[PDB]
Amino acid sequence: VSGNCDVVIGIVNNTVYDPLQPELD
Amino acid sequence: LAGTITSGWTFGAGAALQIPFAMQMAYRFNGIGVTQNVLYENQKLIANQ
Ligand SMILES: *[C@@H]1O[C@H](CO)[C@@H](O)[C@H](O)[C@H]1NC(C)=O
Ligand SMILES: *[C@@H]1O[C@H](CO)[C@@H](O)[C@H](O)[C@H]1NC(C)=O
Repeated sequence: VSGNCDVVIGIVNNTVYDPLQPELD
Repeated sequence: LAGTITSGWTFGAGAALQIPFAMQMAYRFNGIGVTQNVLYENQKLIANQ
C-alpha cells in the first residue's frame, strides 16, 4: 500500500482481507 | 504499432490479449525497477511528457 485512494485513477472500492487478524481474535 | 498499444508486448509471443495501456506501461516500469505506484501517481504528468 503506497498512497491515498484519490490519487490513482480507476481504482475500485473493495475489501482486502488480512490472515493475521482472525488468528489474533 | 496497433498491436503494441492494445496488446502490449504479449502478441509477438502468442495470440494477443487485451490489457489497459496504463496497466501495460506499469508492467514495463517494473522491468526498470520502479514500483507501479510511481507510474499511476505520476500518470497525469507522464502523459503530458
Ligand atoms: C472507462 O471507460 C468508461 C467508458 O464508458 C468511462 O466512463 C470511464 O470514465 C473510464 N474510466 C476511467 C477514465 O477511469
Ligand atoms: C467508493 O468509490 C467512490 C468513487 O466515486 C467514492 O466516492 C466513495 O467514497 C468510495 N467509498 C468508500 C471510500 O467507502
